[PDB]
Amino acid sequence: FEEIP
Amino acid sequence: IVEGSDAEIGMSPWQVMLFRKSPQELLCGASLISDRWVLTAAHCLLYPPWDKNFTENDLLVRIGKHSRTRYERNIEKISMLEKIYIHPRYNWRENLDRDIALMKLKKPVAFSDYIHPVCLPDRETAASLLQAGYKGRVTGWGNLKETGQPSVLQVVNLPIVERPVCKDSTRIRITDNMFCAGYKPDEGKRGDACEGDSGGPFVMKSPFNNRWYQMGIVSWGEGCDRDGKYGFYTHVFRLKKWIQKVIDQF
Amino acid sequence: ADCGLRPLFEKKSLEDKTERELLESYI
Ligand SMILES: NC(=[NH2+])c1ccc([C@H]2[C@H]3C(=O)N(Cc4ccc(F)cc4)C(=O)[C@H]3[C@@H]3CCCN32)cc1
Ligand SMILES: [Ca+2]
Ligand code: NA
Repeated sequence: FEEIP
Repeated sequence: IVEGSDAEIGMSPWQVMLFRKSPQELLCGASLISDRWVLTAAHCLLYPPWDKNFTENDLLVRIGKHSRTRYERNIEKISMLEKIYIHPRYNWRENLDRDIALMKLKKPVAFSDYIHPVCLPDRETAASLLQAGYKGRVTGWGNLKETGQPSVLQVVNLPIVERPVCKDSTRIRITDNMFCAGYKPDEGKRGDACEGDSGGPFVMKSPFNNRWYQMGIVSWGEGCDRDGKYGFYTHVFRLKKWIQKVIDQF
Repeated sequence: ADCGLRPLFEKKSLEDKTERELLESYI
């Protein structure tokens, strides 16, 4: 998963 | 979703991804029913046999998504949970009877082209649509096979199955709060929900008013897309009094 | 009041690729 804010 | 296909952009705007904070992972599917309430399966939040007991701070709700792994900037909305409500008579000990839970969001989510609520059925909706042979639609970012993961949201249409057939396919006790769906071996077509898709919606489009209604919640199955097995779903209308009670009170 | 009507489909009278399969099953 791409990192979230 | 096994044997399904890529969803179209905005095809299921009520689709919600339940995302675990640490480690970061897909926990389950869910659905948007108002700007502040999200519906899912109780087993996504509470399942003692596997030491699963999530609290509000353990996860996030991601709405408006299409890509499974990407952070969809300017499109998805990430929401925190204020409170989780699990059906008080959810039977996790035996057969997942009453597999339903609600989550209230900390703040209302703004609707958009990619974020919009699904309707919940009333008694007439259920009587009209919950018939053997009538097809519903299941969506999710879960496994593509029982034994990888999709790049984007998957969709599959599946027929509701006669209750005797559902009953005869398993040793588990089926209740009135469940229905099953899927193709039979002799039908040729395939498809089922799988790990990662549970808690997600089984929806149907009313041919009377052209609106989508969430008739079920992905609840359980034995394996995924196995011949002679069917996916089981929580019967949303049968549990609607509980849904209304929770929303009316909180 | 607007539940179940998708902005990119029902709201603009566009149909998705497989919704007709559902309609055909509602005999
Ligand atoms: N093939 C399907 N349609 C399908 C649908 C849902 C699931 C679910 C739940 C699921 O099936 N189970 C196992 C189960 C089955 C019957 C019971 F009476 C009790 C428990 C779970 O614990 C849930 C789990 C959580 C990860 C995915 N898997 C598995 C397969
Ligand atoms: Ca049986
Ligand atoms: Na099957």
